[PDB]
Amino acid sequence: IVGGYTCGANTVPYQVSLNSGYHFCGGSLINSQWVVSAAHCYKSGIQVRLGEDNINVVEGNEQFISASKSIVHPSYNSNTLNNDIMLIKLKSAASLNSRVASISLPTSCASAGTQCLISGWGNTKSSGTSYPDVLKCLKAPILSDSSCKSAYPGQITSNMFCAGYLEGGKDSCQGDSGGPVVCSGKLQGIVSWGSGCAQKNKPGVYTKVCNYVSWIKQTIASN
Ligand SMILES: [Ca+2]
Repeated sequence: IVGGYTCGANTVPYQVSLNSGYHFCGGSLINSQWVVSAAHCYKSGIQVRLGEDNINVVEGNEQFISASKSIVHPSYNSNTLNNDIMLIKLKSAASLNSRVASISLPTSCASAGTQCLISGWGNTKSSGTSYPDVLKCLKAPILSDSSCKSAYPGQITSNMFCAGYLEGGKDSCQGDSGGPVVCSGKLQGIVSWGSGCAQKNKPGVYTKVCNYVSWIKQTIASN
């Protein structure tokens, strides 16, 4: 997250870190057994880390649970990043508490202008490189589909939306991928892609979760 703020420990209780020896992507806890992330974050050997603030220090609220199964969306295209969503099942159920909590799925799509909270452990610089240990947060609005399409000609599908600031300076970034965009208490987006990070006229692009609720629910119900 570039241009954001330190969230505070366990203030984003649905945020998870995906770990394969090292943090590599975010995700969102949606029930005791299941995490939502980006399909481009797929790899084997995932350990889901819940209850994290500093990802390099054991602070006392963590739950580390190996994944048993990951399910990339049936129509994910890694070239275009269309349908950039996956589900990860935990080998054992998380113990839910005030610091480790699911986030609700939406019931309708969000609208341009809605404020959302974007979070992660990704790069905090737009030119350089600095990775934080504690979780970072950014409040940002959803942008109109027309401004999103104009910013990225030929690239924005109906399964994507833009959020952020056309002026630059405030965005998600590498290492935030897979993490949440939450608006009014609902998971509306997944950190997906962008041109660099925090660049003028290049807002962040996010997977449009509302399009996937049926698939998420039916997948959980039979897995
Ligand atoms: Ca920790």
